[PDB]
Amino acid sequence: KKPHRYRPGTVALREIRRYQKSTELLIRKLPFQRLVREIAQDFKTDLRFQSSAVMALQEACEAYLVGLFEDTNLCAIHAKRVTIMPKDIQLARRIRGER
Amino acid sequence: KKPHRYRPGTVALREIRRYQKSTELLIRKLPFQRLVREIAQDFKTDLRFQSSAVMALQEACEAYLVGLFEDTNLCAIHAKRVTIMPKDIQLARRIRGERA
Amino acid sequence: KKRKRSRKESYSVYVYKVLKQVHPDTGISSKAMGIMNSFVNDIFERIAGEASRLAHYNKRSTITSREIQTAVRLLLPGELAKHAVSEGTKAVTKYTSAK
Amino acid sequence: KKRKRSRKESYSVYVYKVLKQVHPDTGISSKAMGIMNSFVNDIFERIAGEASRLAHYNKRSTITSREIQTAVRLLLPGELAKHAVSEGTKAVTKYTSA
Amino acid sequence: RAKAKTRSSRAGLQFPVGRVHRLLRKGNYSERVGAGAPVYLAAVLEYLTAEILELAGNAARDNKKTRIIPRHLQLAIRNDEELNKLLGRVTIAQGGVLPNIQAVLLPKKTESHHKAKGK
Amino acid sequence: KRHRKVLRDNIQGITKPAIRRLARRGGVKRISGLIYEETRGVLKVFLENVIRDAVTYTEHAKRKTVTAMDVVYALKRQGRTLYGFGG
Amino acid sequence: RKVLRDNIQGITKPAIRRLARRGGVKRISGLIYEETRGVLKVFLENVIRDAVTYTEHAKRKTVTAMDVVYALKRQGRTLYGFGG
Amino acid sequence: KRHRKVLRDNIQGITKPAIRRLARRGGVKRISGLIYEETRGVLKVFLENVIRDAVTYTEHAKRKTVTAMDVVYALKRQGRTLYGFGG
DNA sequence: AACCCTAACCCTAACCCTAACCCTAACCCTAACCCTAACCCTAACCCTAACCCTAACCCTAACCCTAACCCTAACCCTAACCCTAACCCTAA
DNA sequence: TAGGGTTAGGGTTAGGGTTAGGGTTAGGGTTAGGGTTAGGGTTAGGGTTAGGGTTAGGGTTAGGGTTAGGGTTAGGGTTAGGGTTAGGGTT
Repeated sequence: KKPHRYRPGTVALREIRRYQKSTELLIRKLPFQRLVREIAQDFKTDLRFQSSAVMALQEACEAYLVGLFEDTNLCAIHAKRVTIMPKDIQLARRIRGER
Repeated sequence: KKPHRYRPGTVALREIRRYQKSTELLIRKLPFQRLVREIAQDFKTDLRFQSSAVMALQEACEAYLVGLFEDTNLCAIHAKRVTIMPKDIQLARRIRGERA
Repeated sequence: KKRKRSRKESYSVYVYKVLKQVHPDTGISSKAMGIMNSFVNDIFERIAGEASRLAHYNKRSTITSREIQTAVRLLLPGELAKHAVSEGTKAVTKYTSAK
Repeated sequence: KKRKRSRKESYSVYVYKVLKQVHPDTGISSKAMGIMNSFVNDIFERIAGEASRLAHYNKRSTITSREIQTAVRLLLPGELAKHAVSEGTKAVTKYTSA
Repeated sequence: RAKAKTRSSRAGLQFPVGRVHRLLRKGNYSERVGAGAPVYLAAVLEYLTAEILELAGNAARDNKKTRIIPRHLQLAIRNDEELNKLLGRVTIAQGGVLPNIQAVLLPKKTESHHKAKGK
Repeated sequence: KRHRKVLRDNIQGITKPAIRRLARRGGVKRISGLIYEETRGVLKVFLENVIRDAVTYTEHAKRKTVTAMDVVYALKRQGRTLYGFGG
Repeated sequence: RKVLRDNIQGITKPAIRRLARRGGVKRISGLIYEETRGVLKVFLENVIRDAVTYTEHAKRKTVTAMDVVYALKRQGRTLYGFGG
Repeated sequence: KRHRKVLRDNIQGITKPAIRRLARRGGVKRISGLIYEETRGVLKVFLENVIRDAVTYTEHAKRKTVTAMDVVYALKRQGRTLYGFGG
């Protein structure tokens, strides 16, 4: 029997290094194709989306989200904590000015 | 002498109230007519400032500093402290998108 | 000496006649005319700058009402563009219907 | 075919020539042409754009050479400005001779 | 030249509808201005000058004065949510600031006794 | 005649693994439990805002299709210029 | 006019606290006073350099108020009032 | 087939004349113009509140059909008590 | 040192390709002008400098009370395998 | 519309990281007296402008030719899958 259970928080450092070195999108295309379709229904119905329009919306949306999480992390390391939490996300948005 | 020695924290909560209800300018005018003219000598020699463009630089360098200070205060109340410290002003600028 | 006088042009007579319909009884000090005449010149350079890009993207050469109306729908926020697209439509309807 | 497509214009032929001069043995993929062709068409709206306003404030009605030298000293950073204001004048000097 | 009727009056708008045509044409915004555009754009400026100049007078009676001075302009464009999301970067000339003291630092509250020798 | 489900994907597909893959690119080491509902509230107020300006351009041309040049034109106004997805 | 140190010492300790008390701060640490003289010197360098570039275009040797209202407008902080 | 579902135009389904016939039974003589949007706000909150309690009883019985002795058992709790269209 | 992961290939095999080839369309030389950025006294005003003062504002100690920090445990909660078997791809 | 493989979706478990409490000491706060400088005025003289006629060269502009740039296309040159070997320690 070899449990080989790496201690908590050491599998993730290997995960961070491998993920930061590749460019493939991390949210699946079929589910995202629908979230845009639902948020478009209210503005007008009978709107037909070309293939590129869903792709651009995926690259901008991943990029806003990747960033908010590098600023939430910077705020967490300030309070002496090492983990992101719900309260930290709201200091980053008040300071950046989005409100 | 049994006077009215105010305990730490009651002559600072009466000050925030008086200064947040006024429209005047805190920085003295004559010492800010020399910071502006020693940062201009390097860019071009003999530049003569007008008398209304040394009061449109005071009212835009006294309304960005009262802007960093509100952002420093929200940050220093996130680590359970009440005293703004120099490791707070540096965080506010990074997130805002200014010095990095 | 004689004449040699330039004529500065400002929308200040027209902001002392909208204070005489909304609130008869009050008057504006000289500085407020300043902080107002610099507002009318800032929402006229953000509706003639999103209407000279909309004309060109669509490859057309005239700013008709629809174009000065797409801008109000985009630049102004909610409960401000809604109470403004209607105000214009009644005001242009009078121009054509009534001569 | 019988469509008579209007077609489009791209600064893609020109980018390839410049790549050859700086490095003579590398090549660019089509996705990379897309990022580069957009940059050449986004530094032509900021640099030309500040020139239009700089003409109106002065009251002058033409966008001449000085107005594209006071728009490269404002919209470009620090040492990519001294090395680009200097580079441009040399090409204007040659054109005036020939 | 038979008689003079202002183009503003025929559409019943107080803000000028003749001046906005010259300023649109001589700023090189576009080649041909059109004639349904000067009138629409002299009515989306007048509604906005009648929102700031009425939410500011109402804040002058409250402070007991009869003139809309520069501060009374900030207390009216820093409250309404629609007008603080448009003029959200602008700085008024001598405006001041809107009163707000965060609750955590209010006097005592947690009570400054510290060691409180005793219990 | 109708997909029985009319949920139009209720902020779904952003499963715990996807939000634990985007955060790890960011640098986050120990994501806390409540973040997942919040990060499905911030994505939501963004996908709507690029969209409201995107439809507003298409209705101006009277066409019924939202082409990618319309999304690149909307994204410039808010503040982030995507380079090349549409060109 | 001068080229000494009184330029950045003109923003004295009392007036670098009263600016803060208009923002909400209740206790100020000793080293805030030095860092907040550094941040104001960088802001003035950036606003003043852009006013000079517009002034040279018209050849004038006076930095008028409209030029500062056009230097601030570019960097994202419009001013309304001290100018048109 | 029936390739369409019910959009949200229904709240404007109450017409301008219908709110001028349910107000002439009330004694109203000169209805003002802005009232029509407000009366589509007061009806809109009410129809949801009888509805949420109605669905909550049906799901208790694990059925899929909202029968009228469920509406009558929801309307008693909120305040009214319809006598008649039910037992 | 339980025994886990890191680093040579090497076949594998579609998309960057140079032409190459028309050819369509957009620049360029060659003739017309107009108009304005050069030019200049002037006369005007307004910025700079100098002088005086004086009284609110900064400066520099003393005293002492909070608040920032460093331990101290500890105990909830977020980490890391494991059968799925559901759903998103992948053509077509 | 198949179909198939893998991604998400459930369980446990143990460690480690918040979190609450309890002392310790420098550090802002709060008054109180000295020693100014930063404001106001008034003169005055130079230092930079505001129009205003007046050229002349630099534009525009509307004709020609014609060159250069924009589509389409086999077949080769990387370039990744795709398995071994390597190679890092890592619980």
